[PDB]
Amino acid sequence: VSLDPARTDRPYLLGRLFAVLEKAQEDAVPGANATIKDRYLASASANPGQVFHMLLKNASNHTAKLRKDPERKAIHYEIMMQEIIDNISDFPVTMSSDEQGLFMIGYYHQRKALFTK
Amino acid sequence: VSLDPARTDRPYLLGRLFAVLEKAQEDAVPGANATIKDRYLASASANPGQVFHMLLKNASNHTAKLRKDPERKAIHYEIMMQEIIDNISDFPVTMSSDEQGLFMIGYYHQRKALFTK
Amino acid sequence: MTAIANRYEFVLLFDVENGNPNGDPDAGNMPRIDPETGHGLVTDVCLKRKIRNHVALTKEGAERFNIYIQEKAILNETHERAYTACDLKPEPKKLPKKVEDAKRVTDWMCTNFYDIRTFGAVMTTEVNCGQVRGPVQMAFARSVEPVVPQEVSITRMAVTTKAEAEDNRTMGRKHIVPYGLYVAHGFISAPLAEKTGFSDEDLTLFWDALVNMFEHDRSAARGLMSSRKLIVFKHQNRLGNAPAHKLFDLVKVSRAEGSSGPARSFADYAVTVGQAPEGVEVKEML
Amino acid sequence: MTAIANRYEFVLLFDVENGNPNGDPDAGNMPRIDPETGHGLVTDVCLKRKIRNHVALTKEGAERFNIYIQEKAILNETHERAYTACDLKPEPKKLPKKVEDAKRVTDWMCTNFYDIRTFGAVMTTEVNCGQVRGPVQMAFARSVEPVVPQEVSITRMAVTTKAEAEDNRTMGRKHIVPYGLYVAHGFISAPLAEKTGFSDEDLTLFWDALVNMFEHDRSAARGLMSSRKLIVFKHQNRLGNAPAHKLFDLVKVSRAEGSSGPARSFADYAVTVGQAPEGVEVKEML
Amino acid sequence: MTAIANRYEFVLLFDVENGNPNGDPDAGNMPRIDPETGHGLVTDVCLKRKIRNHVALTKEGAERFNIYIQEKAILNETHERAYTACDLKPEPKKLPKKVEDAKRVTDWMCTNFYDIRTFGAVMTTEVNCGQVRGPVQMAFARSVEPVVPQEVSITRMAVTTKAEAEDNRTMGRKHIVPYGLYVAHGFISAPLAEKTGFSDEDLTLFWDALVNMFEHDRSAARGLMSSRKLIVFKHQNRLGNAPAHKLFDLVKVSRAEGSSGPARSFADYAVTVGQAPEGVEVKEML
Repeated sequence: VSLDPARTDRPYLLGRLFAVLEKAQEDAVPGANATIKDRYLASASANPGQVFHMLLKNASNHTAKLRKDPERKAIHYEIMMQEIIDNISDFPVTMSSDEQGLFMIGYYHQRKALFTK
Repeated sequence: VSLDPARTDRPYLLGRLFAVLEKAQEDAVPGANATIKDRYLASASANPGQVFHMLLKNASNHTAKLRKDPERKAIHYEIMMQEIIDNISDFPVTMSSDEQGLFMIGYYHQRKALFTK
Repeated sequence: MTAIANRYEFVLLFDVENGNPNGDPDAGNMPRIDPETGHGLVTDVCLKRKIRNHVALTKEGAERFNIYIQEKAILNETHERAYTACDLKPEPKKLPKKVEDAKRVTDWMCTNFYDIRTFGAVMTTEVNCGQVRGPVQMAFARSVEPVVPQEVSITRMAVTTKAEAEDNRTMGRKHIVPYGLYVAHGFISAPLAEKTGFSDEDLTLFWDALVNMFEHDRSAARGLMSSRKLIVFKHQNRLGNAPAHKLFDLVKVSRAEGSSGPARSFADYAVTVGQAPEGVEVKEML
Repeated sequence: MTAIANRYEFVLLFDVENGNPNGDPDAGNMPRIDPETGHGLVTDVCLKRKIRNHVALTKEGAERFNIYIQEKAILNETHERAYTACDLKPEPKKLPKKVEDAKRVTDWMCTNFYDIRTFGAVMTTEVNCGQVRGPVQMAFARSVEPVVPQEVSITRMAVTTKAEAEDNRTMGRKHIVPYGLYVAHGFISAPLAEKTGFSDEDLTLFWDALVNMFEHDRSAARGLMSSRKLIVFKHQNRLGNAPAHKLFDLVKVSRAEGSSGPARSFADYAVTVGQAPEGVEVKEML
Repeated sequence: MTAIANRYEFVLLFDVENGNPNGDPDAGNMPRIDPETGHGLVTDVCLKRKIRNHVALTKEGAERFNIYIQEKAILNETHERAYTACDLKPEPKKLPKKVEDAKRVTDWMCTNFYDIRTFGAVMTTEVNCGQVRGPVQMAFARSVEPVVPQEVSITRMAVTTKAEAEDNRTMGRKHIVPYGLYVAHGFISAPLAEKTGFSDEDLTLFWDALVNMFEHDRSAARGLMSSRKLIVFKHQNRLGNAPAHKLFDLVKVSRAEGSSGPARSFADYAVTVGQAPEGVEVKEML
């Protein structure tokens, strides 16, 4: 059992989206004392609608800067983010605790995948 | 060693996860009047679906605290949690009595492993 | 003794906000939960204690409305009062050998103390007054949905005797249920009311106590608790004409259209009461 | 001193701007939040501490207005003070055997300590002085909308101690709530006031403390905290005329017209107070 | 040290042009912003550092105006100076066993160091000296309307070290706010000044520092940074005659008439100050 790229469960998709956003932020701005995980892991699961808007806004600049320099993963990050957002019908205003556990599972599964290679 | 990292029984893996979170908390806040086991063992086994996400937020905070200084292991615990959750597809809504017994066995097995020199 | 003439069932709905409805003596003080589903539990003794407190507050020890359990009272001393009121000498462990005398002491206990008359009591001790079963019974109150108790760390800026340091100086602890809606079932037995004398004014006072239990229970650890609904089923005859479980099933509690996220107010639930059977009357205006 | 004669319920609205209203000892020092819904929390203990501080600041420790829970105070010393004032001898861990003496010792410190008279206290230490419930109780304050606390990383221009790498930079962190409007509920009971002697003078002082609670606890972490509304419901009866939850529901907080983004000022909300029931009087202290 | 005898509140208006008023350590040294709304932020710590620098520049280490937090300083060695000046022996971790000795140490620290006397300090290190509450407090400065921090890439003509990849005209970057008007709130409490000795000469020096804060802070990272308005509210008595938030609301900032585009100078804003309550005096230092 590992990351399932076809689970299409909204909390799971949101967790994967959070993981990829964290990876993109780490790549774009290294050396941060508090990663976006430390800053918004709780808020993202509790209120996906309010914060994922802000995080996605910022992430556009983050992949933009990576594209500027001559390294490329950030096209992969942009494609992944777009796919997950398409699989998500709409961002919930609030999520129940079990949905948040599923969010955490999805986040960790996506984290494991990006670690490889 | 008696811990079986290749077992992958969901109650066993959840027990291991609980043990590693307890270790992370006790490392981040030495001298705390109560371990996370004392605080959340009842709720964790009674309703795993709705509380493990909270435990994971707390463990993320503890690992972030650990990461700030050379006493940092934080990578070790983060890797353990990412590995264990990799084998979980979903949190149980409830656990049977024998399932909870296996949960306790896994917790105690994992705890001893982290005590090794 | 003009005891009640009808059988009753009732359902009580009450909730808590950021409070501890009932602490667990052997689990620190964590709110009681179902150890396999996470639903909250409140013991019947807790609700009965609140009813006793309400009766004591509202009657102020009037005649025939004393509280037997009271607080730090010695029960054998109260048994001796009954024995002296009947002009009898208590044996070391035994009831009066004459059955009429044995009933006189128990009748005195029932007629003097409201809570004995209502909930019954076990008085078999060194001063034996017999036992009473109690017309009114309540079952454990169970939360509609699982609860997640949270420990809250508290610090105190004062020390008790001499600080170890002489940095922090104290680290307290609070337990709260962020929110929970509890359902309590109860029964009233006319046959037993006839034994104890539980009358209609007692029943009215009991309904009042249920409606106003928590209004005078405020404390630091209680949070905000209140009574929301009180459905009363009044059977048309002494022995009743409908099973209790069938009547309890007429009260449906379900998550409302605001089902998003965890519940945090009574408005997150919808409560509906169905039609009562033929020989049963349902009064819900409480 | 004569106790109050009416039952009170009150609602307090206060907000914080770019500050930590109440730190969490467990979660590092992040402001307390509801882990499931993200709403901010402030323990009743924090607000009671601020009331204690305001009373101490304004009354200057005058007679009958001392604060029992005080910084670096040894509580057993105060218990011994009470015992000596009543000229009893404190048996270790035990109250005086005669109930009159116990009532005297409890009443002494219920009389000359404002916060014991108001919020009660637990004094069953090695020098036992009993316990008090206190007429005034407050529940956890809860933000009306979710709060997204921001961690702020800061640098220090100096090093605490000499070391190989330490004259050198160091890293710190601050936690702030960018903005949050909190609602606090409270109750005052006439019976417990009669038990403790909490009088109308104490009640006016309590209202003053609530209105001016935050004006004197400014610090580098608190940011700007302010009291915005204070609605008090006064019942004509000693025991009340309406449920507490019904009165609290009269105060409604909602986003104003044209407020779209996350709230960042009190102008983003509209607060309206409904019509109180017949036997209840509603006043806006602020 | 005769402390001040009035309560004060002030609002400071300062703006930055093509500069980085305060970099964010976490966000790659970009200017701090409120991520949800885009308004710029400047920590109170930054302004306090600027005031400390101005004090050090103007007084040059006078006997009463030393700065406790300095770039080249070890804080434990400074605490040891306080202990020596009080001929006490610093025990490994705790304050002097006698309260008078601890007060002497803390008073020495407050007396000699201006910044401890003004903003307070946390000196509970290995050489413990206690703590101070900082009679003067400031909140985070927040821009009037959202800022758009730019990133400008720059090239270095030289190469820091010999590299085989050489030519290596390395690419650097600066972060810039095209323009931003910031509003900072602050408080001064007489009760804490009494505990610390913050006097009127200190208050005049503080006003001078606020007025001339940025004139000696020029550097490559920062642009043209200047203070524009300084409104001071003096209360007639030791405590408040009005809430702080009411006074702050008297200062209103809005776009000047006919200014349609994004703000790029202080002329694009209009600042108006209302009439303060009868018990509060308004002074405009700038």
